[PDB]
Amino acid sequence: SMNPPPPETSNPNKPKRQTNQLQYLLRVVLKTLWKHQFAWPFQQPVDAVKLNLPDYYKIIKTPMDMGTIKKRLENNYYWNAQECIQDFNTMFTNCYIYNKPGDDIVLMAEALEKLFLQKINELPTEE
Ligand SMILES: O=C1CN(C(=O)c2cncc(-c3ccccc3)c2)c2ccccc2N1
Ligand code: NA
Repeated sequence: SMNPPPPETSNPNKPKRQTNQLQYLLRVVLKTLWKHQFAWPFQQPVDAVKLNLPDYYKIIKTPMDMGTIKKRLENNYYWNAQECIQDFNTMFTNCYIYNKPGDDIVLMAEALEKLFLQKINELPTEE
């Protein structure tokens, strides 16, 4: 069994910026989700070998996880906040697509997503 290479977290080719919104995404949004009791399954790429999920990467072709997002934010990978918001949403969507409603992992994603929406609602206007 084999995992795919993880999503990139640096690309010197890719233009990048710091914005007030990106700083909020790290200091408030990622911080908040990372420390939550339900964060752990989402803190690194899904390890389909260890978890014995050989179909995971046959189903999920756009993987994303908070370990990747954390590294992207700490490296200033992004140009804008919407790229990073999209990453979070990809992560949640992957969980909902792969798993059944009401599975514990889905409950975990839902709790994290509730907090994500709460924080995103007060994203600052750009400086
Ligand atoms: O989307 C996924 C990927 N996944 C995990 O990432 C994962 C990794 N660590 C822990 C959990 C987890 C935590 C509590 C309850 C059930 C699963 C899940 C997982 C593992 C096993 C069975 C189903 C899934 N579904
Ligand atoms: Na599903």
